[PDB]
Amino acid sequence: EDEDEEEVLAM
Amino acid sequence: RAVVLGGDEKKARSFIQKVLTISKAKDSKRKEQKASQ
Amino acid sequence: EGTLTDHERKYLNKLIKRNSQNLRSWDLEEEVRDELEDIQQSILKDTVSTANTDRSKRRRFKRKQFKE
Amino acid sequence: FPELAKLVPDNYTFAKLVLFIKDKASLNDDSLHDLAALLNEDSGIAQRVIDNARISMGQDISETDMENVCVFAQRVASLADYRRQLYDYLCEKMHTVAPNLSELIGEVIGARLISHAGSLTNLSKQAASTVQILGAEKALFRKNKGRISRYLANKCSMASRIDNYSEEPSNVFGSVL
Amino acid sequence: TQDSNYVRTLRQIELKKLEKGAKQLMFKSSGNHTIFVDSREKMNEFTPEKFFNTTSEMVNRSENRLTKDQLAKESLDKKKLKKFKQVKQHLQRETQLKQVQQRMDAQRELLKKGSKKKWKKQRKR
Amino acid sequence: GARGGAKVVIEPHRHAGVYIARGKEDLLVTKNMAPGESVYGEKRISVEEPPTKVEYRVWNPFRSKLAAGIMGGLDELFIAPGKKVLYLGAASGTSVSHVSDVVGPEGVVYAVEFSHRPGRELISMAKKRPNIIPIIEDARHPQKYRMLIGMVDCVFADVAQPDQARIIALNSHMFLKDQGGVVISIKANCIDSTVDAETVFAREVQKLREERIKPLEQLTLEPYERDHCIVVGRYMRS
Amino acid sequence: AANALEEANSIIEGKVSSQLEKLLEEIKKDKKSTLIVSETKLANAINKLGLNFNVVSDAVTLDIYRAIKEYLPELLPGMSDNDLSKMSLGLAHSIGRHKLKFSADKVDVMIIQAIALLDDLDKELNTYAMRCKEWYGWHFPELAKIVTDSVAYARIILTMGIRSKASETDLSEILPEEIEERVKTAAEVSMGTEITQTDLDNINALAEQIVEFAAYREQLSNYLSARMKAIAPNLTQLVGELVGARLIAHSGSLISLAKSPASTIQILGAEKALFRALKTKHDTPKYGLLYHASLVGQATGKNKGKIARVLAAKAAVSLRYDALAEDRDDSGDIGLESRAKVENRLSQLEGRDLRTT
RNA sequence: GCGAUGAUCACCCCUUCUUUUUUGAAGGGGUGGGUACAAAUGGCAGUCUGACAAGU
Repeated sequence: EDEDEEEVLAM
Repeated sequence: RAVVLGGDEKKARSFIQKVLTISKAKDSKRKEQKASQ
Repeated sequence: EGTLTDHERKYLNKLIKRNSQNLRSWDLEEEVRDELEDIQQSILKDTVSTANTDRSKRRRFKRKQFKE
Repeated sequence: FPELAKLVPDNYTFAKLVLFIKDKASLNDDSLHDLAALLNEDSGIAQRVIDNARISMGQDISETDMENVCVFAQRVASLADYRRQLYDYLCEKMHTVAPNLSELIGEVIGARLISHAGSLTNLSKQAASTVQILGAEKALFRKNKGRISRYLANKCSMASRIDNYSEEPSNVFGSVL
Repeated sequence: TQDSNYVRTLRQIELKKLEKGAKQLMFKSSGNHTIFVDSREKMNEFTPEKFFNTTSEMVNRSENRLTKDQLAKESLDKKKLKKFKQVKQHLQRETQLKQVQQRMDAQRELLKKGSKKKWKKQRKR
Repeated sequence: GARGGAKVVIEPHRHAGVYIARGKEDLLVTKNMAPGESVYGEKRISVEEPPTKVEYRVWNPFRSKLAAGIMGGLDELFIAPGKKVLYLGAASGTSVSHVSDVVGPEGVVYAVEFSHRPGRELISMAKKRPNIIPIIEDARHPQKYRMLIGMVDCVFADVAQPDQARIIALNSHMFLKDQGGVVISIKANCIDSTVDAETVFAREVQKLREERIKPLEQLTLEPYERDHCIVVGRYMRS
Repeated sequence: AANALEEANSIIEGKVSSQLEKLLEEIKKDKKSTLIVSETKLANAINKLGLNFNVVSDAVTLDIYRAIKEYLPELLPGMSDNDLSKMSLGLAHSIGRHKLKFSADKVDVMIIQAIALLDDLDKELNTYAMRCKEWYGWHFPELAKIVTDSVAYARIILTMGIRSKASETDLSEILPEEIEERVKTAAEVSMGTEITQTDLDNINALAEQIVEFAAYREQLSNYLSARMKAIAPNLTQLVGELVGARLIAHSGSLISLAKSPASTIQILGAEKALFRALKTKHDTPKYGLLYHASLVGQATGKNKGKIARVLAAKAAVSLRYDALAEDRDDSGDIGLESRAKVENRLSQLEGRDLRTT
C-alpha cells in the first residue's frame, strides 16, 4: 500500500 | 493517495523501498545467471 | 564595611570581567539574534493577531467623535 | 486528614491507626493514650496526631466513605496477617522438602531457586554452571566476590541433588556443606 | 484525494503541536519601561547604570539584568535557527491545511440541498 | 524545544527565588514546592543534587502577567523568599502556585478570589501547597477577611475591575506594612476602553499617588500581552 | 474547628456570637468604658446588646489594630507564629468550604477512585482465583471444569476440605443438584493426591480471602451506586450506574464531561477506532462506551446507532443539569423525563418496518 | 597442611643556584549500561458529519 500512498507537505 | 506522514513513518518508509529494491536486484541477477547456464 | 583598598577594587573588577565574559557565551552572537528576531516577530503576529483589536480601537474612537 | 499520611510512614501502622481514628474531630486524652499505645510515643506522633487533628484542613467525608476506609483498611490487615502465616508455612515446608538446600542458603532464597528451575527435580538435573545463572537475575547467590558466588553455586547444586533423590532428606550434609 | 475528516484531523495535530512548540520558545520582551523619580536634579543625574546597579552590557539585556555586585557554538546556535523555523513551518502548514478544509468545506455546502438562485431565502421546514 | 529528554543548565535569576534554565533554550523557572505534579500541565525540569532529586517548573510568560514582567526586566520585586504575600484576584493556581514557590516554605501567600467556580480550582491547588492560604471573598470588602490575614510584605493584585485602585486602596491600608510592596497589573480595556492605553496608565498612577502609594516603575507586557502595564509601587504611610 | 468556623461566620455576618457575648459580660463591671471595634457593623450590633459600653469604630482606630496584629504573636504569649498560621490555614479552608456550599456527598473525585478501585479489585480477584484453582487443583483437579465461578469454587473448599468429605458434605447451597453430584462422583475417581492438614489450613485461608473479597466487591458496587445517585442523579436514570461512572472517569471530572459536546459523549470510548478510521477514510464508530447501556441493548440492527445518537444528546442534557446546578434536587426528574422521550423515540423507530407489507 | 565433591581464566576525574670541583641544593568520586517495581494533568494523541426523516 505504501506504493499506493504518496507523501506531501514534506518536512 | 495524498497523505502527510511523521518523521518516524518517513524514515521507515524509505527502508522498505530500500529492502525491496535490493531483493529485486538480487532476484533478477540470480535469474540471469541461471538463464545464462 | 566599604574598606576596599585599591588592590581589592581591582580583584573584584576582574571578577566582573570574568563572570560577564562567561555569560557572553550563553548570550549568543549578534548575527544570530537578527534572524531570530525576524523569525520571532512572524510567529507572534499570527498567534497574537491584533488585526481586529487595533482596528476595533479606531472604530470606537471614530464612532465616539462628533461628526459635523 | 491528609497530614496524618505523613506522620507514621510505616504503612501497616496507618491501617490500625485509621481504624482507631475514624474521625479527626474525636480527640480525647484517653484516646491519645490509646493511640499512644499503638506503636510508641518516642517518635512523638501521638501528640502530633492530636495536634494535627485539631489543626487540619482535610474535608470531612461521608459516613459511608469512612465505612469503606476502615473496612478497606481492615482488608489490608487480614492479608498481612495471612502473608505472615503463609511465610511461616513456606519455612516449615521448605525445611521438610529440601532441608539441605534450605540450611545452606535459606528457605526463601532456596524456594525461589526451585521456582526458577520449575521443580526440585529440574534443579538437580541441571549442571553447576547453569544453576549459577539460574539465580543471576535476583542476585540470589550474591573478582573475589564472583568466586564465592560460583563456589556457592556448585554447593547449592550439591544440596539440591541430595534432597531430590532422598525419600526423607536430612540436614546433616547440608550443615557440613 | 483527501476528505474533510482526514484534513480536519491533521490541522488539529498541528494546532496543538504549534501550541506546544511556541510554549517552549522564549520571546524577548518588547514592552516599554518608565522610572518615576522625585526631583529634577534627580532627573539630570539619572543614568541606567546607577539605577539598575549594572554594567553597560547588562542594561541592554532586560531579561536578566544582574546587579554588578552579583557579577562579583555556530552549530549550537544554528540548531536554534532550526528550532525557530521549525515552529514557522508548522505555522505555514496550519494555514495551508486550513485552506484545503475551507475548499473542501465549500464544495459540501454547494452539494447541499437548497434553493441557490447565492442562496434564495426559503425557511427550511 | 525543551523536550522531555533535553538536558538543561539551571542558574539563579537576579531576583531571589527566580531561576533560568540554560542549555539550548532559556526558560524562566522556579523550584517546585510540591514535587512530582503539575498544577496546569506545564513542563517540569528535574535536577540531581547531593543524592536528592530537586524538581523545577517551567514558567510561561503568556499565562501569568507577573511572568511577562520578569521578561520585561522589572528592577525591584518585593516578592521574595520568606515574605508574606497577598494575592488579590487569584482566579486559579496558574500564578499563585508560582508565587508560592518564590516565597518558599517560610513565606505565605494569601489568595483572594470571588467567583465560586474558579475557587474550587484554587482550593484544590492549595491542598498540595501548605504555604497558600485561600480566601474565597470579595476583595472590595477587606473587612470580611481581616480575621484570617496578618500584615503582608507585598500586595499583588491582578483584579480586572474598573475600580481596582479602590480595591488596592482598602487592602493596603488594612494589611500592607509601612515601607511595604505593592504590584498592580492594569488592563486599560476593563477600566476605560474608549481612550488610549497610556492615559489610563497615567490616570491610575494618579489614583495610587492619592493613596499614599509612591510608584517606582511601570512596564508594559508586549509581546506576551497587549494593552497592559505592571505598576510597581511602595506604601509610604507617613 | 466547628466552633471556630461558627464564630468566624458570625464575624463575617456582623452578628454577635455567644462566645463574644459571654466574654463581654465578664467586663460589664467596668462602668462607662469605651469599646473599640474594627468594624462599624459589629460595632452597631454590639451597641444593640445594651451593654454599658461606648462603642467607637473609626478609621483612626485602624492604626491601633494595625500595630496589634503586626505584633500579635508577641502580644499573645504561649502561641507561636507557625501555630497561628496553621490556625489560619485550616480555618480558611473550612470557611472556604462553607461559603462554597461544599458537601461531602457531592464530590466527583470519590467516584473516579471507586471505579478505578473496582477494576483493580476485579483483576486482583481473578489472579487469586487462578492460584486457588491450580493450588487446590493439585488435590482435586476436576473442580475447575465443573464449577467455573471463582467465588462458588472457593466456597467448595471451605465446605469440604478433602475429597473424602465429599461423601457426606452437602453442596446444595453452593451448587445445584445436577452439578453437586458431578463433583461427588469425581471425588472418588479423582486424580489429585492427599494433602496434609498443614496444606489444608493455608488453602482454606486463601479461600477465605476469595469469599470475603467478593463480598466487599459487592459492597463497593452498592457504594458506587449511591454516590452517582447523589452526585449525578439524572445521568443514572438515563444511562445507568456502571456506564455513567465510566463516562465521568474517562473525562476525569464531572465538569469536563459536562463541557463536552454530545457527539463526543456518543463515541467517548471507541477513540482508537475513531482516530484509526479518520486517518484511513473508513467508517467511524457509532457506539463508543455507550454500547453497554440498557436502551442501546433494547435496540436492534441499525436502530442501535440511531438510539446512540439520541441517547448521547439526552445524556448531555441530563449530565449538564447535574453538573452546573446550584440548587439541584437529588431526584433525577430531568433524567426521568428525558428517559421517557428516548423510550418514545425507541418505540416508533422499532415500530417502523423496513420490509414492505 | 589444595584441587574433577571442580584449580585456572564499560568510560572519565628538564629549569634556577652552587663548587678546590666531573660538586651539591631547590623546583575515593563522577559518567554509562542491565534487572524488577511504582508515579506522571509527560509523548504518540487529533475527539465523527450536521437538516432533514416518516406517513397520505
